[PDB]
Amino acid sequence: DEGYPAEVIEIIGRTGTTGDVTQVKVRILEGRDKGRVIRRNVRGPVRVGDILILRETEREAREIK
Amino acid sequence: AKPLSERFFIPHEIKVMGRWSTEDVEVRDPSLKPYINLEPRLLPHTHGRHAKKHFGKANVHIVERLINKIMRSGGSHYKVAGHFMRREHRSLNSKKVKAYEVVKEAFKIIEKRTGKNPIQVLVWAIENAAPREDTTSVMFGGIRYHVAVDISPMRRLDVALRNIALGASAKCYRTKMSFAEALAEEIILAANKDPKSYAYSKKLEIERIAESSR
Amino acid sequence: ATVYDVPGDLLVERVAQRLKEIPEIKPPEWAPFVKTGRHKERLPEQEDWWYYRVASILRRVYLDGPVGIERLRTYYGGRKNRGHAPERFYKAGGSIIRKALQQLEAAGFVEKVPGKGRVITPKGRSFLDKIATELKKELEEIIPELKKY
Amino acid sequence: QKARIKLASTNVRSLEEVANQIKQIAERTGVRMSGPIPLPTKRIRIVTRKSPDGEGSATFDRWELRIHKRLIDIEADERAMRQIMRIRVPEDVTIEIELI
Amino acid sequence: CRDMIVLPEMVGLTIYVHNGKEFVPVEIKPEMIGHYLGEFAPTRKRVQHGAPGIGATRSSM
Amino acid sequence: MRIIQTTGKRKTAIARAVIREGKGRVRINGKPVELVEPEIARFTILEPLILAGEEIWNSVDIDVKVQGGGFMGQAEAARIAIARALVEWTGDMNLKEKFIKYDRTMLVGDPRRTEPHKPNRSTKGPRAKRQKSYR
Amino acid sequence: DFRHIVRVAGVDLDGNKQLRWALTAIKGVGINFATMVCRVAGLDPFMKAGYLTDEQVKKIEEILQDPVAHGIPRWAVNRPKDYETGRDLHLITAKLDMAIREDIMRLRRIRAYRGIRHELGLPVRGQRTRSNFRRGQTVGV
RNA sequence: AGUCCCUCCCGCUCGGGAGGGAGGCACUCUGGGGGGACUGCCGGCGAUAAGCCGGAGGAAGGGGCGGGCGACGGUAGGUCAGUAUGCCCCGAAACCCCCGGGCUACACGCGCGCUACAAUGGGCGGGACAAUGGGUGCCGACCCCGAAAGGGGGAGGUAAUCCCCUAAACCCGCCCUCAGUUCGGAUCGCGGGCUGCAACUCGCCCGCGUGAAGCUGGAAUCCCUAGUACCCGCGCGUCAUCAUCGCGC
Ligand SMILES: [Mg+2]
Ligand SMILES: [Mg+2]
Ligand SMILES: [Mg+2]
Ligand SMILES: [Mg+2]
Ligand SMILES: [Mg+2]
Ligand SMILES: [Mg+2]
Ligand SMILES: [Mg+2]
Ligand SMILES: [Mg+2]
Ligand SMILES: [Mg+2]
Ligand SMILES: [Mg+2]
Repeated sequence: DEGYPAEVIEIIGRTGTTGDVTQVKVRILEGRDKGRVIRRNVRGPVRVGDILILRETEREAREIK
Repeated sequence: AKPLSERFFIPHEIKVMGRWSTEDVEVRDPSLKPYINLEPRLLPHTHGRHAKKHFGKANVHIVERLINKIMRSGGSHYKVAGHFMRREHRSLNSKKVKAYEVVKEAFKIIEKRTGKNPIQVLVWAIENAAPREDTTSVMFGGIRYHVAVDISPMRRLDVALRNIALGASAKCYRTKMSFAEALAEEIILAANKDPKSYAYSKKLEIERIAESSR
Repeated sequence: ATVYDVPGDLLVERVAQRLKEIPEIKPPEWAPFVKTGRHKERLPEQEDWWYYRVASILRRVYLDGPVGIERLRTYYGGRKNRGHAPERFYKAGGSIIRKALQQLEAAGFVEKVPGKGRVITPKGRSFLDKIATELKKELEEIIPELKKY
Repeated sequence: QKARIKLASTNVRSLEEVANQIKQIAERTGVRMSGPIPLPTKRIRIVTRKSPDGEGSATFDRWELRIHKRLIDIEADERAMRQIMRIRVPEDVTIEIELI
Repeated sequence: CRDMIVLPEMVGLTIYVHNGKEFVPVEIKPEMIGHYLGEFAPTRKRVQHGAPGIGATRSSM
Repeated sequence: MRIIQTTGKRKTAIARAVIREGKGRVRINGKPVELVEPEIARFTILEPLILAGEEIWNSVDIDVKVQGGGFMGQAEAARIAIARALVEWTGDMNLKEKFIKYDRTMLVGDPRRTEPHKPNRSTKGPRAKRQKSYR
Repeated sequence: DFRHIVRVAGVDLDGNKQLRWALTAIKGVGINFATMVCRVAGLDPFMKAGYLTDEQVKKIEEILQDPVAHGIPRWAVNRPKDYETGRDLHLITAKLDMAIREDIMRLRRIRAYRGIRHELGLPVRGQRTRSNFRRGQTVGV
């Protein structure tokens, strides 16, 4: 109901129709799957060390080249 | 009207506008914590030296961010609450003094009505108005579809501030309410998760649309 | 204390109130029916605007003398709305300023320096500075930092 | 008992040569001369349309002419006055002398 | 002389004022005092529009 | 009888400041700094003094002459001149260190100037242009 | 005392408005002329119109009858140097309307240029007519 | 700015201001010469090369920022109505002067703009701060007359010296309180002026009066990355008079 915080640890690359989306690797900080590393798609400027609030932690973005 | 003790006000400590201290204001959200600047500072006017460098806006006091946000016309090329609002030659563009006065009076009203520190109320409002998930558009067969993605913290802060400013601007357009009163009302409503707040309703709609298209 | 130690508008208000005791200061007969410049639109609303204008002119002469009619006309100009055309700056009229200066000279507050304009007499300087001192004495009761000056 | 000399030219180097000649003339004699004062430069700027007709995008030329000036004060000494009266200036320098 | 001012002593006469191609007659009345002669000799013909031609609208080009 | 002079510049505004031993009186073109309006302009000048502290503030007298530019441009030039005069007078590097942390521009100045205009709607700006139409 | 409706010179005036703005409802009286007559009559222009007494109304109407005789400058009336009598006059409402109509009729009788322009309903003071002043319907091709 | 002298004000003068004269080149400014930044230093990636990414110091950091200069050619792109020029035509008119008209017409379609549709305001009184340029067929301070536009004299200036030249947005106090209104000022009546040989067609300015459409704009579509865009005024060109324009500040 409040989401789970995750920390960005690596930047993969830009994607999307107009280069508006970045793909990152994050580590869950809290919850059932705390500690796991998964990849996600982010909209907006982002750098290593930022914290995202994921509403659920079972969807993983498809890998890009 | 205004007392002479207020027209000629002399501060003696480093605090926001010489009237409010940000020593006890706390940010609950861990994602927005490093992006809401609360360092001690008297005058919130940095003369726009931050826009040059990437991520430079991180170290700009939040009150100056709000002042810059409301220093606008409001409805130039998209409709807010069903109307264009083109202020044109009677807008607040480049008039940073008037925006300063508007924000100061709004803070006074907020403190009078709720009895709390205005900066804390502003922090609560922006925490409640910041979305957590958004969507991007794809085109297939001549039809436009949505795909859900996540939002970085700085964009969350920017969207929250812009929506607060837009709601305040809409509340005082061709009505009897003044700009300062509308801003105070919008902040108070957003702080209490009241659906009548423009920013809170916009956040709810954004999150619902993003959820329904995962 | 001097004129430089007090805000201008408050001093003008006090001086305008005081000037009503001088028998030589009287509005002319055409005062009720005129505007203060071609860039204005409606007549003055205060029933005693003459004294305010005279006090402002006196304080102006104190600070920038010697000065003549044309420069004062430039000072009291402003922006004019021209209907469908863009706004423009314009000067003020001449009768008001000339009559005010003549009355002030008759009262002994200003004098005429040939080829240069009008300057403030010692009597007028004392007259302004005494009021300024009184105003500053009142003002520092609520702003303690003014005691140093 | 003092003379005032005004120099103006469109070339800086010739002006410097004439000023240095006057300075040396004053040096080789017992006479006080206030240094050459540089007065502000005159700029003449003219902006014109380039094309002869009116078709096409509008583009402009900005032509400029610069005029430099110097000022020199020297006390009237007949021994030194004759020397500066006989010095020959280039055709692109204007000189005027007056007694104050 | 289209710029001559009508004077009281001119009342009662008839004057032919050039209008560009011809002299038109004007009979001076007392209420004409103070006006120019050219005010009574129009120089343009009244306009009666015909049907708009090709190129009068975007779709006619 | 120490007298120190300093200079400040900000987009065509020039300020010259003189600092000496005194009682704490500061004047801008003859006016006491406490009467400067609007408030946003007054706070710009007062920041270096507030950072310095009350003890230093009440021990010196400063007189500033500023010309050119606008009301906001003149305030910043005076602020720069006052900061430089303060750091040079007391000559302690703890105060100098504090100024750099709070605002670097207090001591190094601001080199920004207006950009010259160009054709195609010259009067509006160097980069603003006339609206383009195709039919 | 207070009356919500006061009639002056055949026009009913609001009683809640300031006298200077209330008097502007009369055709032929603007804000400046109203202030002039208020000052001449010895009445505060900021008083409510609803506190007028009958003698004051009579005085105001008398002033409006012949302002020049009561000290209003000759360059402030709305018809100086009358075409028939040669005097300086101020007209209001029906008399003003008929005077304007008479002026236009005089222009029309002598077949002057301005008279023709009035008859045809076209601009009179030298405007261009190719682009603006369009009032009609589009004509097709 | 510090130092000296004279005069005048204030809380009566311990103190604090303003002018004037001596005096000075400190500060600002003006204009000649010179210094300063080079991927030079540090850590990574790449090949150990070319380079790229991130830091230290620094007024300035990676074409430091903004301009000038547009290759061989093409576009049968525009210009013979700026000037030069071949051919063909008029050559007592298609050459040269003078007077009066027109380019300014008006059911209508379109481009670029200005002013607004109001409180992120309108009005009235008062208080603040510029830069670029221009001046002898001219810029004109200062005095007098007039309500305004204007009128009569007139110092200084061939100009870092005299003048244009005490900008507006902004700030303080009072009136209006969401209304086609104290919003908007188109249109028209009467009167007063200036330039000019001449103001009707066909000029610009001022006073009083009158008070149109317009309550935020469909499908579409334009400009802009930092002292930039938005908002605010000013100078020059054109010019006897006339700027909703161009180029600049
Ligand atoms: Mg003013
Ligand atoms: Mg307006
Ligand atoms: Mg610009
Ligand atoms: Mg060709
Ligand atoms: Mg061709
Ligand atoms: Mg044409
Ligand atoms: Mg044609
Ligand atoms: Mg209005
Ligand atoms: Mg005409
Ligand atoms: Mg409305």
